[PDB]
Amino acid sequence: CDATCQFRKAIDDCARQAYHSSVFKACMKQKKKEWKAG
Amino acid sequence: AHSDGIFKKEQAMCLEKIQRANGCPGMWDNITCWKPAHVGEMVLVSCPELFRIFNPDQDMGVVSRNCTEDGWSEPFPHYFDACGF
Repeated sequence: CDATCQFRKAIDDCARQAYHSSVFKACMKQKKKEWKAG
Repeated sequence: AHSDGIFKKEQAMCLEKIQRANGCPGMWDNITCWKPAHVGEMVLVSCPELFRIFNPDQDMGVVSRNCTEDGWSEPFPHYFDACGF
């Protein structure tokens, strides 16, 4: 599951947690750090 | 937001026009529909349309791929670096 795979997964996971957009960006920021760390 | 369903609608929507268009094949990477391309040309796309609604005030995101003898290249930049935050 490559960079693009993880971004799509990130989108759908965050879009489901967040009900405000600034929550979305934060979860998305976190998903980028998980990606870089991995 | 029901993003996974919107993406899926778009994935079916995608296969619909790849077949009309058809160098590199028309492709769906699970984020963007890539209109098939000749070797040596560069296709730009913008960030997924969802983001027009998620962060309205940001619209400079571009992602590129080259069509080479060896098929499509990686995204450049990666979707995380061009469409994440």
